[PDB]
Amino acid sequence: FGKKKSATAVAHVKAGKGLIKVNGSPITLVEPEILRFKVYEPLLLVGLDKFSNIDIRVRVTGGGHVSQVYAIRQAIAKGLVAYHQKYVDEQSKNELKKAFTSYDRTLLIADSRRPEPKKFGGKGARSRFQKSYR
Amino acid sequence: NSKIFSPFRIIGNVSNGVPFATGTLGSTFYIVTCVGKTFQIYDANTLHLLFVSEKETPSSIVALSAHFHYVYAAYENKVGIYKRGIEEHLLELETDANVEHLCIFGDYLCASTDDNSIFIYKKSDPQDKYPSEFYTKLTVTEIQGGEIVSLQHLATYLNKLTVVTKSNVLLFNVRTGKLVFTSNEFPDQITTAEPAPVLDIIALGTVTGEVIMFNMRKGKRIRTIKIPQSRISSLSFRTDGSSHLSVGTSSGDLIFYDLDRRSRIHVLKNIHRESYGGVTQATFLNGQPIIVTSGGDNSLKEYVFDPQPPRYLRSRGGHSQPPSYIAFADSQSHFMLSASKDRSLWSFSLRKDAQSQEMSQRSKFPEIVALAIENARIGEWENIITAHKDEKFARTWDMRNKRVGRWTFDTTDDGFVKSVAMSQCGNFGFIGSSNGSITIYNMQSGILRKKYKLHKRAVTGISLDGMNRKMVSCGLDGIVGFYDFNKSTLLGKLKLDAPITAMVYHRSSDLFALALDDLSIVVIDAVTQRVVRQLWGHSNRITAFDFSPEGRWIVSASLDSTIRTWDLPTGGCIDGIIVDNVATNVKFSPNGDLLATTHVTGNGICIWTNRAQSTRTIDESEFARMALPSTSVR
Repeated sequence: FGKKKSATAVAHVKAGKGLIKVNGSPITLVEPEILRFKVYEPLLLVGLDKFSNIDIRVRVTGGGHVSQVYAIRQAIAKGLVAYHQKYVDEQSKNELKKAFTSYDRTLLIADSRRPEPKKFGGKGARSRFQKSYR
Repeated sequence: NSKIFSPFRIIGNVSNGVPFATGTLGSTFYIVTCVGKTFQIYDANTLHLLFVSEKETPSSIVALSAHFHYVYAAYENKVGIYKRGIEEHLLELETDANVEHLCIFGDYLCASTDDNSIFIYKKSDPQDKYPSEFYTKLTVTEIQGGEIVSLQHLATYLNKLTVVTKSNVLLFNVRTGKLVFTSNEFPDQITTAEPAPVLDIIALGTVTGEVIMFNMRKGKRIRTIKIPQSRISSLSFRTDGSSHLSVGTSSGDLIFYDLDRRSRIHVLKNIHRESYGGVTQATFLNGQPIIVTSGGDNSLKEYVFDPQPPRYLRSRGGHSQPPSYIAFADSQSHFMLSASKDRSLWSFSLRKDAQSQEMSQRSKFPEIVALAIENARIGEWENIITAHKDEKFARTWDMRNKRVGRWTFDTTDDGFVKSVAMSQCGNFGFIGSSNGSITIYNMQSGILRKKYKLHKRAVTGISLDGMNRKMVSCGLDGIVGFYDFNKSTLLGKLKLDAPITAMVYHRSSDLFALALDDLSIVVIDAVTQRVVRQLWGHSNRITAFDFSPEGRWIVSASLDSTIRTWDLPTGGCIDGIIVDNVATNVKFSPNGDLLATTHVTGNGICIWTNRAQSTRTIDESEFARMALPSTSVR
């Protein structure tokens, strides 16, 4: 349900079991790794109220790599708290939420940044080419 | 005499069992019921409260009759003559006997007494509004007949009063004094009598279920209908074209019989409680297919015949037993929610029309043992929670549709519900268990939100501050629990010296009071989690208590038959009232204007005016011995 700086991650919500697959995989993998956490850290981040739950998982895809990674990010907890009451918490879903966003920036809504704009100049944007007429 | 409270009025009274009267109202009819020492007058076609007698009689009203625009009410050796609830005249019979029966016809007023005398008063001039001059005194000696059961006037019987006794039927000429007729002995005791809509015929009910059509002219039976194993308590003929007869019984049944087809039409089963006399009166309205019924169970019902079995049309009533729990339903002083041991939940209006309505339970639910209501979410979802005797779940109700709600809230620890509460926002319901658990439910979805386990004995009180920050509880273990609502942390515990039986939380001041078995009232600050005051004075078990809206006062009631006012800045009792009828509930109106009390005897709710909206001087035996408000007010 959440897109990230030219990327976009979709949310799956309806109670089930373990193995929450991202794309069509398993937030065990998610191999653009290094910072492979911050993904498993939404679920881990559940460290504030829940321990893992027993629910669902969906696929992302847009822009490029770390973009996507950051997208699947919100994607998750931006879908634990899912309305609710069949998804979030049948009452006071600020349970997670305010907790899963008292140290967040992914589920903590998205960033007002997004690529565009250049210039009749050099590279463009602001970096206008280097000229030194004599 | 009290410095704070002065009696205003009583709410929720409709009928007490005295057979209601019917009179003429322009084109429509009016119904006169008895409330005790007061009568009330309703429209027969709407059941709108038209009048209430402005001044209480010295003793309980025993008999009611209506004649045109005048109401005749019997009590002691007297007959009061009223118009528009206002006494226009008082007849004091020259006797120490009590009036039992009345009959008004022609220029005459006939009032029989419990020594078988019949006092006859007469109009001086036929165009007088009512009889006022004593004319004569008839007597039915035991050889002439038995104990007088009823006085009736048959159509076209000029100057002739029909006096039906337990054993026979007499006919007196009240002008000449002559006993012109006396029937043969009746074998079985006559309990009821009713003029038939045809010449010379009177219907007589017996202790055995027999209705006898008797011809006064020829002095013989014409017809005898048997109602198996019933005791007849009322008779009335339908007069809209259908030759039907209604027979009320002491068991609370109303039987409809076709006189022409000689068959039982129908029977309304248990429309009035048998333990309160069953059907004490049932009357077809003249020219209408409508029958009005009543009993001693504080209800007045109306049944119709559509152009087929009779169909419930409308009714008015209150509790048949004293209210056990009450609450103001709103901040506009519109409704009060009230529960009684008669297993009913009612909403009573505080306004002039005295409207009321029982909460639909669509054999009743067990008696309510705890009640909570919040007006915030009215219409949106359930806003009432009730605990029921020996049940492990609380029920919910909807104030908008005056009906039971969708959810039941289980204790989860196999205990009974002993306390209930609600958030001010109306989002949450709180349930306290006899096993110690506290459960928090979502009023919108019915889902269990949170569960706490601190108490090891019954939780007798629960509440939450207006900002939903801190939750407080009390129990028979003498523990006061303080919890964080947003998390589930135990914020603290207090251990009091006695079992705690009840809690009242004051949301605008964040103080809450507790009633203890040691007869004290403990006041605690929820913010500091400390006891700030302790009130000593009552000599018996505390029944109820409440905060004055400002937070300055606490008013309390007890088995000691007192109602006391406590000033919190000093902790001293600044006013005390001694009642002859123990108060079981005391509640302040949301605005400081009124005080509602419920008592051990009486079906209604007493309203008091807080005329102190005062000194801080202590009291002792300077308490006022005040009587409850008059039923004649408003």
